[PDB]
Amino acid sequence: APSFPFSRASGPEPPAEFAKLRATNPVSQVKLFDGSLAWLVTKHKDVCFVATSEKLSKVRTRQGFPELSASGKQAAKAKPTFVDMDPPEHMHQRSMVEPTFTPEAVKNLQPYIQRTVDDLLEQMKQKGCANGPVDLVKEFALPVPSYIIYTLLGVPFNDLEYLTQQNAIRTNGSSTAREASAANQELLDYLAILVEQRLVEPKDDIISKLCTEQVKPGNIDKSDAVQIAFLLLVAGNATMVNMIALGVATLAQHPDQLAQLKANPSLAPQFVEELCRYHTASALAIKRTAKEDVMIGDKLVRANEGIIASNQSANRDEEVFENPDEFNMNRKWPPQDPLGFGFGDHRCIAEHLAKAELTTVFSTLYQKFPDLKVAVPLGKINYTPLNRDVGIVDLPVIF
Ligand code: HEM
Repeated sequence: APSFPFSRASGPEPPAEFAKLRATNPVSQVKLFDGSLAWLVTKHKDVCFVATSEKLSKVRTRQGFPELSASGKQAAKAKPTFVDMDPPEHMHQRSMVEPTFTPEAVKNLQPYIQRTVDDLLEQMKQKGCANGPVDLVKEFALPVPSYIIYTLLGVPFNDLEYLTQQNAIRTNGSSTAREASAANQELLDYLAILVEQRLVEPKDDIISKLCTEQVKPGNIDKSDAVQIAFLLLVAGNATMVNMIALGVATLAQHPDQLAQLKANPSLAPQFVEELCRYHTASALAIKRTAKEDVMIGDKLVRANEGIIASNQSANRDEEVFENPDEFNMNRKWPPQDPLGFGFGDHRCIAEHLAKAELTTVFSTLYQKFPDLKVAVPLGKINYTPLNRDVGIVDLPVIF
């Protein structure tokens, strides 16, 4: 069995292994860092099955759970939040924070999302690029999602820049382990103060709702409120940053589609749909252990065996998505959902928010900056390391 995770074939490409597995070995065993095994599931139909089967568990205290790194094994010791829960605990906790993220809530947030994007673009414009390129990541792709989720959580405006920087340190490839861990605990300590404050004087934010609706009645404790808030911050932010950067790069890669998007910003939703399929920037989250034997395709997954269901591979499944390796914002979509946000009850809580952020970016960026260009050759883009999820570290631009 080959070692997993696999490395991407090149900066912007999926691992090469998946297409071969879909063709000849769609349910197969891989070897994890600890020498254990796990079943890797590569076809769309089977990924959806894994994501929804009640015979499979997300609880990380089950032997067989496919931890992919030493750090993941460590992390599984803590008290879980809803990301790692099964029913009925899962929705009991997730429903505490769902309201902000519903389709209707996100539609009503659109003016705020637009204003946030607009303001960050105007700052660019004012900073300019007269002395040479600026980094679209630092100036734009990072602060857009960060400012939004911090604001929704309850962070006041004057603390956004510093906290945006500190959360980036958690995941920056250049951070040492000490720097990343110190930033993690710094953010937790910060959120703990905000919970104390909002318990005394609630405001218009997610932490206040946790405090009033869950902490005060005794349904959760203050520490639980901190960890739920922290999950909402860290689960998606680095993925959002990467998706923005990858979208800009992809448009540059495919000039005629950029021309189409400038000419018609109403194409932004379908651009974003294609982006979230083609660049599956969170590919390692659909993991389970079997609670009892389960058949998947021509394989038997025995009780206490682990499963990794690749939504990245599902999103390139030729049986579902015709010409899957073509980026086509005018794609004729099938009935089956793309899986950029997962599937089933655990499907990304923030899918509607994330798509609204991305649609706002891609309907606005090239109206603001019709001459935006990546300022290095596309083949020189600095992608995330190939043994990680797809992403872009920095992206020099002019405009
Ligand atoms: C384009 C950006 C994003 C992508 C592609 C993405 C993708 C995903 C994926 C693949 C999962 C796993 C779902 C499953 O288990 O089937 C997930 C879960 C989750 N995401 Fe996102 N995410 C994004 C942005 C966000 C944002 C902005 C937030 C928070 C504000 C967020 C919060 C979460 C949470 C809390 C979960 C766990 C849900 C659960 O297990 O019940 N995500 N996301």
